[PDB]
Amino acid sequence: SGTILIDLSPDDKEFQSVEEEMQSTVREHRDGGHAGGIFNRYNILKIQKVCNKKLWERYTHRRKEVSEENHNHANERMLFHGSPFVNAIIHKGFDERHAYIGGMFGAGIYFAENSSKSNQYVYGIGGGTGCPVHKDRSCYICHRQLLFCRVTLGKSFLQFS
Amino acid sequence: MAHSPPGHHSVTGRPSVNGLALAEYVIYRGEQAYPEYLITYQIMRPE
Ligand SMILES: CC(C)(C)c1ccc(-c2nc3c(NC(=O)[C@@H](O)CO)cccc3c(=O)[nH]2)cc1
Ligand SMILES: [Zn+2]
Repeated sequence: SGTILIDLSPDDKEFQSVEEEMQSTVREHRDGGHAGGIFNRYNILKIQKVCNKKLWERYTHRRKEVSEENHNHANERMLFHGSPFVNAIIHKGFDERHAYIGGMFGAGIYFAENSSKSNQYVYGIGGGTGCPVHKDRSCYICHRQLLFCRVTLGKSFLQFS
Repeated sequence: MAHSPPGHHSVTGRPSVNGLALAEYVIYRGEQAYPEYLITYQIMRPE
């Protein structure tokens, strides 16, 4: 695949800033916890850096195209993405298989500023049937994974909702 | 996979109702995101 995962130490400034963004963007959800569980905070177990030369160069090439179409402004953000396909994403990169055809804003790939919003999709649409072991959308035992991603928004269409 | 609105590169979903909710975003080219950090975690039961 070409991907390697570098485990970060909890003492690393880069671990601590990523943990902080994870924890500070939790919110309550209108479903009372139905899809993603009931919680105000996480226990962070590991943070790994994803390194893949081809995928990085594919990203920066598109970033430059977007930037030149938008007064030299990629409008780059760091956002969360939860999906049952995280393991494929990190090795193969994002593509149309990771888009939600039936999503509110069209057949695209969805990202969130609230880490707790992405947590609702770790086990699939609406939390699916919850964790594989216990079939529990609010499982406090089983380990979950999210991605913290670098995303190019360019000129973004504003949708009020 | 669909197209961006003409002349745009993404969509911002603005939480017009929920006071505390932050924005959500959609892209239509997978080359517009790179997965930088893989975070392993548990949610925690409130006390
Ligand atoms: C189908 C498939 C590939 C398993 C899949 C489907 C959805 C997701 C996802 N959605 C998200 C989302 N979606 C919405 O607001 C829409 O659902 C509104 O219609 C909003 C914010 C974040 C996410 C997120 O982090 N992930 C991931 C994978
Ligand atoms: Zn479980």
